[PDB]
Amino acid sequence: MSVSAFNRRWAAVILEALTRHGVRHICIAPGSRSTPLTLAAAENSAFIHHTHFDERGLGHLALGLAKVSKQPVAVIVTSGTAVANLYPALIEAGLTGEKLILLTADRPPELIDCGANQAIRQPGMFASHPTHSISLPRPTQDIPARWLVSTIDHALGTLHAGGVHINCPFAEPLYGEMDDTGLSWQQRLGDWWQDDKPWLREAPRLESEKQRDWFFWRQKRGVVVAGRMSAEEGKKVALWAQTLGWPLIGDVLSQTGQPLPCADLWLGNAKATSELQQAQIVVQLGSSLTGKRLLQWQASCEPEEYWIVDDIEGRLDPAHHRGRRLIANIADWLELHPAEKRQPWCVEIPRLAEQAMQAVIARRDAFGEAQLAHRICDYLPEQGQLFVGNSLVVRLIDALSQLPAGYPVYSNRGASGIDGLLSTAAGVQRASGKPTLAIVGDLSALYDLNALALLRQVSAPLVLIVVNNNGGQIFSLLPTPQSERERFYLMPQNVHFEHAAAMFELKYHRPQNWQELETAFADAWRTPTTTVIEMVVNDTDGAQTLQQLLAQVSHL
Amino acid sequence: MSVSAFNRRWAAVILEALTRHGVRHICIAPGSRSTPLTLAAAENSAFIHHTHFDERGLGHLALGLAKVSKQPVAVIVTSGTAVANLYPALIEAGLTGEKLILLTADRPPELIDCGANQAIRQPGMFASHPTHSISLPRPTQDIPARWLVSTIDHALGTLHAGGVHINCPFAEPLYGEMDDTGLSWQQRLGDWWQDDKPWLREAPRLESEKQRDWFFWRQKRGVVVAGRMSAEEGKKVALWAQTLGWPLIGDVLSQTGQPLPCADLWLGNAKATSELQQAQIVVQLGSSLTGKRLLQWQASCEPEEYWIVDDIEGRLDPAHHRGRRLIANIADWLELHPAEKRQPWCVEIPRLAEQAMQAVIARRDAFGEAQLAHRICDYLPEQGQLFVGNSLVVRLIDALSQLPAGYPVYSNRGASGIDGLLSTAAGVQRASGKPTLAIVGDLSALYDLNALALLRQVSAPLVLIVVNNNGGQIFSLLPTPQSERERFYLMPQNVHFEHAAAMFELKYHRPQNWQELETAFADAWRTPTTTVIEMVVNDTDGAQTLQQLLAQVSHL
Ligand SMILES: Cc1ncc(C[n+]2c([C@@H](O)CCC(=O)O)sc(CCOP(=O)(O)OP(=O)(O)O)c2C)c(N)n1
Ligand SMILES: Cc1ncc(C[n+]2c([C@@H](O)CCC(=O)O)sc(CCOP(=O)(O)OP(=O)(O)O)c2C)c(N)n1
Ligand SMILES: [Mg+2]
Ligand SMILES: [Mg+2]
Ligand SMILES: [Mn+2]
Ligand SMILES: [Mn+2]
Repeated sequence: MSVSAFNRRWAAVILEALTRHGVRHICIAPGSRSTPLTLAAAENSAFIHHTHFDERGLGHLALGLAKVSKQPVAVIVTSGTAVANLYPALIEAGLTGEKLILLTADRPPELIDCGANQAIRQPGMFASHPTHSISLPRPTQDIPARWLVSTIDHALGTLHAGGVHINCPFAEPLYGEMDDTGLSWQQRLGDWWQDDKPWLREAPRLESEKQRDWFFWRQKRGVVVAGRMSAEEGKKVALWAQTLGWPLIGDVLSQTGQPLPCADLWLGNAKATSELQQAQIVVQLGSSLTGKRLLQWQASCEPEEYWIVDDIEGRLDPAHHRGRRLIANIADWLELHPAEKRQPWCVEIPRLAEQAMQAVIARRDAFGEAQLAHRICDYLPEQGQLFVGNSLVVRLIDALSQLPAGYPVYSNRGASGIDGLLSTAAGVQRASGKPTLAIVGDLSALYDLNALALLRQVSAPLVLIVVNNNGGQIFSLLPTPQSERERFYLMPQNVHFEHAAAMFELKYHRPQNWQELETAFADAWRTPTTTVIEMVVNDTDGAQTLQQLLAQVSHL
Repeated sequence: MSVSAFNRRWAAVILEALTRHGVRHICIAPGSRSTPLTLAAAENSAFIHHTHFDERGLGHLALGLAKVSKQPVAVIVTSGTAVANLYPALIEAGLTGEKLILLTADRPPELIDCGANQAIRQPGMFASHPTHSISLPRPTQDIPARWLVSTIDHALGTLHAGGVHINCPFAEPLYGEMDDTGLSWQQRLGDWWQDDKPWLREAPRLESEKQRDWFFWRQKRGVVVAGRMSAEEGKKVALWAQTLGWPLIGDVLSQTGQPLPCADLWLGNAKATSELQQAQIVVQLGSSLTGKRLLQWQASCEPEEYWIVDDIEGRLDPAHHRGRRLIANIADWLELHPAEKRQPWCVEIPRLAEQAMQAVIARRDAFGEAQLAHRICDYLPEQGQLFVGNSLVVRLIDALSQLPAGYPVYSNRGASGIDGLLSTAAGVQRASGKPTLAIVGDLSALYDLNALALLRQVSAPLVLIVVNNNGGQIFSLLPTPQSERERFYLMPQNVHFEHAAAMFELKYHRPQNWQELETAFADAWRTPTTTVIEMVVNDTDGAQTLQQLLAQVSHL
C-alpha cells in the first residue's frame, strides 16, 4: 500500500499510453510534485528527453519540435506557476495546430484552496485554448487501469490539432523505493504492455468532401493565394497555379518560390488591383497571411466565391467572404481538385512584379535590415531551414525577398508573439537535425534571452541573427504618435548581445559590412553549434525604406 | 464619428476611474491594439508609468509595486500571448492579495475565431484566478459613460484582495488626431471629471466579529505561530505573545524577531513536540508558513482549537484543524483581542532553541550558502528591506538565522514560483524607495534574467546576491533518486553571471571569502544602482549542512 509506488505505476500508464500515439519527444522542467511523471518518462526507452528551467521556454521548445516533426510532443511540469507559463505556447498551438500534450502535475484535492504551498486551481486554467482537457482524479486502485489508458487514448486519438491539457494530481509521499503496489493493477492490461497499439483505437478523420463543381470553377478567372503550408505543398501549389493560368500571390510562409514577388509592393499599384477585380474566384491555400497590402486586397476583393483550403479548423477569412472553408491536407486536396492547362489571363501583374523587384534590387547596397531581408536567399544554409521571427523581419522578407520554392520556412504566426522565438527555434532545429538560420529582432531576443541556454545544444549549425535597431521599430512603420512613440512603443533597451553570447559560450560576430557578414556566415556553418550574429542598424531605416519602396511601386 | 477618437475617450474613462481607487502606478508593455489604453494612460498625470518588454516580468513588476505599496497597481498589455504572460503574477496575487488591475487590449468581436493575426479568445482566459473579471463590450456611444465607470467602480470598490481582469476590445482605426467624437458622451459625467471620488461608491468591509470567548481562551496554554504579515504587525505579535507567556514560533516572513529561533531545527526534537502537546489552543497570525518541521508540527498537533487570523480570505490551514478562520487586519485583531499578562508555560523549548542556535553558530565560518543565510541578519541595509527568493534561500534563512523584529521582508510565497523574482524585486524597490537586499538562486536568476534590464533603474542601492550552486539544489535536500537527480531535477546550467551584469551595465562582484563579500557590500550601498554579487558555492554543501544540523539538534 505504498502511495509513492502507486503514483509511479499510475504515471507509467499515462506515459506508456502516449507512446502508442507517436509521442517521441518529451520536454521536462524540474519539480517535486511532477516526480511520478518525470520518473516514468525517464525510465521509458521510447522517449527523447529535453530539459529546460523556464517553463515558458519549455512550452515553446515543445512547440518547435511539434511544428517541424508533425508529431505530438509531450511536456511535464510541476504544479503552480510552472503550469501557467505553458499558456503562450498552448495558445499558439491552438491557432496553428501543433499537438502539445501538457502533463501538469497537481496537488491532490485535499490540498487545494487551503493555503498550501505551490497549490493552485489547475483544472480548466487554460479555458478554451486546449483542444481537449482531461482533469484526472486522485490516483486510486479502485479506478481500473483500463479507464485511465482509455481516457488518454480518446484524447490523443481524436486530436485533429492543438494542445491537450492533462492535469495529474498526486498525493505525497512522492519518494521511496518501488515495491509491488499497483503491479497487479497494471497487469490487468495484459499484453497491451508489449503491444504497439492504443488500448482504445478511436481515430475519426475530419475532412471536407471534394467540391463537385470544381471543374466548372476552374474555367473561370481565378487567383491563387498561398499562405502557410509545408515546403512540399508550396511546390505543388506553384505548379498547380501555373497550370491553371492563374496568378499566384505567395506569402513568405508558402515556399511557392513567389513567382510574382514583392506583392506587398505591387498590390499597392492601382493597375494591379484593377486587373484583380476581374477575378471571379479566389482559392487560398494555407492561412496566416503576412503582408499589409495582401490583407487589404483580401478585405476589398469581391469575387463570386472565396475558398480557403487548409488543415486548420474554423473560419480563416477575417473579411468574412461568401464562399467555402475546406478542411483538408493541401497536397491531398490538390489531387482531388486538379488543374487543366489553360492560357493565363493576367497581363499587367507579371510586369509590375518584375518592376517592383527591380526597384528593390536597385536599393540592395546599403547595410540595413531591409537589404538583409531582400538578400536573405543568398544566406540560406544548403539543405537547411529558415525560422523567421515576428515584427519587421517577417514583413521585410515577405515584401522584399523572393524565397526559393520548397525551401522550408517556419514561424510563430498564429498569435505572432515575440515571447518564445529563440526556444521555438531551438526545437525547430532539434526536430529535423538541419542547419538552421533564425532571424529575430532585439526586443524578441531579450524577451527569450535565457533560451540561449538551449541553443548550446544543437545537432547542426544554427545561426541566430539578431537585428538590433534599438527597440520595436514596427512602431516607426505604424502611424504611432511621435510624442509617445519612444517611451511607450519603441522602448529602446540600449543593449548589445556580445555578453549574452559569452555567458552561454556561444560564438558571436558583429559584422559592419556585407563582407564581414559573409565571413561570419562562412565561419558559423562549419560546426554543429549556435553562432549569434548581431546586425546593428539605424533605428528607422528599415521602416522608411519599405515606405519609400511602397510609394515608388505604387506610381509605376 | 471617429472610431480612433472614441476609442481614446472610452479608454480615458477607464483610466480616470482607476485614479479614484488609489491606482498610482501603471505598468505598460508595448503594442498597437493597446493604443487607446496606453495613450489614455500616458496623458493622465495621476500615474507613475513603468515600462518593460517582457509581459511576464511586467506582471511581476506590478506585483512587487503592489506588494509594498498596498494599493492597486494597473497593467496595460496588447492582445494575444502578451495577455497570457500575465498569468503567473495574477495567480500569485490571487494567493497573497496584491491588487493587480489587468487592462488587456483585445481585438473586437468581429475579428475573433476567423484566423486574424494576434487575435485570441481572451474573456475568461484566466479562469477563476482573478477576484473579478470584466469583459467589456465593443465601444459604442450607445452605452453611457455612467455604465462604464460604474462597472469599474464596482470591481475596484468591492475588491478585498487579488487581481481584476478587465478585457478591453477596440476596433481599428486606432491612430489619428483626436476630434470631438465622444466629448459630449464623456461630459454626461459632469463634474465627476473634477472630483476625487468614484462615481459609484461601493466598498463594503469584510471582517470577522470579536470572539466573545477570548477572555476564556487567553488563559489557556496557547502557542502563537506567526506567518507572513507586515513589519509593524510582526512587532505587535511579538509583544502580544510575550505578554501572554505563550511560545512564539516565528517564520522568516513574520518580522517578529524570532525569539525562539531555529524552529526548523528544534521542532525536530521530540522533547519540543512533547511539550507542545500541552497546548490547548494555537493562534496563528499570517499564513504561508515556510519550514518543513513547522508544517509537520502543524499537521500533527491536536489542540482543542486552532485559529488562523489573516487579512486573506478562505481556508489557510492545510491540516484542516477544528477551530476558527478569522478575517481581519492583524493589528486591528490584536487590539480587539488584547493580551493579558500571564506566566510563561513553556520551559523546555527555550532551552532547545538556544542550543539549536548555538549549534548553527558553531558552523558559521565556512564560505557557503548555509552560512550566508545564518549571517544575513548582519548584512541587512540600514533602513532597508530584504527580498527573499524561493527554494533553498528562504528555507535556510528561516532555519538558521534570527531576523530583527520589524525589519521588512518581502517574498513571493503564495505559489512560490521561481519565475518572477528579479522583476518582483525591482517593483519592491521602486515602491518604497528603500535600499534593498535581494537573494535568489542561480536557476531563479536565469529564469528572470531579462529583468536585469529593469534593475538598471532603482532609486536606492539594490544588492542582488545570486547563490550559484549549479542547479536547483533543493532537489539534493529532498530525497530524489540519485540516478535521475542531475539530469531531471538539479538541471545544472554551468553558467556564471558576470556577462549578464556586463550586458546591463551593472556592477559585479564574485567574492571568494567573507572579507571580499563585506567589501562588495560596502561599495554597493554607496550608490542608487543595482550591484550583482555572485556567491559561487559547492553544490550540495548547503543542503547537507541543513541535514546535519537537523540531525544534531534532534539528538539534544
Ligand atoms: C508577447 C508579445 N508581446 C507584445 C507584442 C506586440 N509587439 C508586436 C506585434 O505588434 C506585432 C506582431 C507581428 O504581427 O509580427 S511587434 C513588437 C516589437 C518587437 O520588437 P523587435 O523584436 O525589436 O522587432 P522590430 O519591431 O522589428 O524592431 C511588439 C512588442 C507581441 N507581438 N508579442
Ligand atoms: C515557475 C516555477 N517552476 C518550477 C518550480 C519548481 N522548483 C522549486 C519548487 O520546488 C520550490 C518552491 C518553494 O517552495 O520554494 S525550487 C526549484 C529550483 C530553484 O533553483 P535555484 O534558483 O538554483 O535554487 P536552489 O534550489 O536553492 O539551488 C524549482 C525548479 C517553481 N517553484 N517555480
Ligand atoms: Mg500542414
Ligand atoms: Mg496585510
Ligand atoms: Mn527592434
Ligand atoms: Mn541553485
